[PDB]
Parts: sequence; C-alpha cells; structure tokens
Amino acid sequence: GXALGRGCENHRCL
Amino acid sequence: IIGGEFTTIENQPWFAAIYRRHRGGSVTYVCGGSLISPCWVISATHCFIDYPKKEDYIVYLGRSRLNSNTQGEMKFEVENLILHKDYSADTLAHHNDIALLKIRSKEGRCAQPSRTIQTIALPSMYNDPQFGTSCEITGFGKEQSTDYLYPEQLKMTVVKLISHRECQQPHYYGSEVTTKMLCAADPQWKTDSCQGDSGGPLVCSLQGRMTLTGIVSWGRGCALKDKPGVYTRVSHFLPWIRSHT
Repeated sequence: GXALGRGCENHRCL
Repeated sequence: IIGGEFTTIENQPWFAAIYRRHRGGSVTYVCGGSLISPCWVISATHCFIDYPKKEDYIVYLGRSRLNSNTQGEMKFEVENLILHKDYSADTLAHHNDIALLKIRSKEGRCAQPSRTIQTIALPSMYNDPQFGTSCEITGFGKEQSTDYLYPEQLKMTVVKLISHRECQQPHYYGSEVTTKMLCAADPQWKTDSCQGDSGGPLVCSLQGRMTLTGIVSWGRGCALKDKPGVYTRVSHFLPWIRSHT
C-alpha cells in the first residue's frame, strides 16, 4: 500500500 | 480522525464500517461508508479499485468498535460492488471517487432500521450548504500521522466548508481541486479526516435535515496547514447514484 494519505487505503503498491 | 471526539454508533447510525477478508482468514479495515437506503451503502471507489472483488468485503452497520462486537450490530456481504467508470487518481486528487455497495446478510436481508442503524438523506440537486457551514465527519481512520494502527473506538469531528475560490489558492490545492469536490477543514488546522476515514460521510444539517453532503476522498497529509480534506460532492452525482441503485 501507500501510507501517504486519504486516497491510499487498500492499494497495491509495488 | 485527527482530534475530534470518540463517539458511539447511535450518534452516527448511517455509518458503515467496511473490511476486507484476506487469504488466510485475517480481516482488515478498509474504509468508511454511509447507508443511503436499506440495501445500499455509498463510499469511495479508491477504497476498492485495486481489489475490485466483492466477495472479499464485509460491511457492518450498528458498529461502534473496530475489532469488538457492538449490541444491535448487523453484518453484511456485498451483493453488488459498483465503482465509477471514469474514476482516476492524480498525484493528490481523486476523480469521480464514489462507489455503491449493495448489501445483504447471509439470509438475503437488507438493513433493518433500529436505534443504531438508520439511513442518511441524500442532498437535492445542486443544493449544498454555504461555505463556512459546519459539518461533521465520522470514521475509524488514524488519530495521528505516526499511528500504524487504527483507533478501536469510532470517532467524529466538526469541520467547516471552504469555498472553491479559497481551496484553489496556490498554497491550498490550486486547480487540482474541482467543482465536483468540496473542501472542508478546521480554521486552526487541529482536526481533520485522515487515512482510513476515506469513503465515510461528511454530514451537514441542511434545512433542518441531516444530509450526506460529502464523501471523504483525499488531501495532502492530515490536519496540515492550508491543506483541507477534500470530499466528493454528492449533489453532483445524483444521476449516477439514481441510475445505479
């Protein structure tokens, strides 16, 4: 994921 | 929610807590949502876009705590997961960040209203409150940017709606914020939505009636000076919402 802010929840971040 | 107050679900009975089941049986919190009718929860597409598999998701209504049961709570599967087809994400801004989750229990039932579970009213077309109006947000999101776990108890806060003119200023968001978004923040930058609060409700008392005015969508950091929370402007998506329900 990203832990960068609102917009990043439940993301695939390779 | 940065700052604000711990709350209980009776104060926010339209609030929906959305989780994802993982291979191996672990369940993790994904995002907030709002009950707009017994069978429908509205949230944000960014919450689901990378895992668009409806079988993965669990929705609670009547729930005040993240990892413990609440009396009166009800547990649902997602019968239909509908993401906005023109969703995109820029460096900060998220576009058409709106989603609908048709819910059903294992018995095939939709939500049953109670003291802890109620629908929130949609706004009417192009009818938003004036800038400066105080509205509320609700969620299980981070309390501090250094937190790596979500709070166990549901939170809320009160923020003020900020005009498009102010939000488009160079030190705010420039042209990255559009007229399909609403900004809202605390004048002192002390309270705000944060990661994990996405999808959840921005509720404004609009002509007597508690109304779903925004959906938590994006923002630079949390409670950062000159960086409001940005919300999906629900009053623009009514035709989208009507056709997909």
